[PDB]
Amino acid sequence: NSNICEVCNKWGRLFCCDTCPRSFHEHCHIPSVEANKNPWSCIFCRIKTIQERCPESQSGHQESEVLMRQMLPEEQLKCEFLLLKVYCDSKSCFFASEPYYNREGSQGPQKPMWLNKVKTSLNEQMYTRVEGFVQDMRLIFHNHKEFYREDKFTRLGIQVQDIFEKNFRNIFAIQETS
Ligand SMILES: [Zn+2]
Ligand SMILES: [Zn+2]
Ligand SMILES: [Zn+2]
Repeated sequence: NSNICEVCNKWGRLFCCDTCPRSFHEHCHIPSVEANKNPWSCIFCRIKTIQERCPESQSGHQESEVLMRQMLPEEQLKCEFLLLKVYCDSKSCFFASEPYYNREGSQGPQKPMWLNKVKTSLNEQMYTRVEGFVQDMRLIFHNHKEFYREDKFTRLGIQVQDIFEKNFRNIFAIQETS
């Protein structure tokens, strides 16, 4: 197995996947690495299994159909994996914890949002459809773009949104378009 966390790329107290060489800090894996379970399979492996069981799940889908899906166990897992893929980028640090807003010429957003809040919301089964999860994720980046206006720091929101959107299209097998 790897000797660094797949998510944050640091060593430490690591839990090793039994079916692939990845390793994880306890609270870097989503969901948090389970207490017992021998063997244990990581989220990457669990997602691969879904695909392998239903090859047709990789045919193209419309975004509007995906968003309306209820959060049954497979869709719960897919959103946990998509959230984890965002944390995998180091620029997620900017969006992880609760933001505050005090900048001359700007007003903070009406509905602040951050990654750890989405993480808690998934853990607590607060989303009933994929749409709820995707709306809160996109809100993170939209709040950032609006607040930072023409400061070059706005780009960090474009960058992490692009990681989110690419991973959304991959995980949920969104139909490719030009
Ligand atoms: Zn880690
Ligand atoms: Zn694995
Ligand atoms: Zn099938």
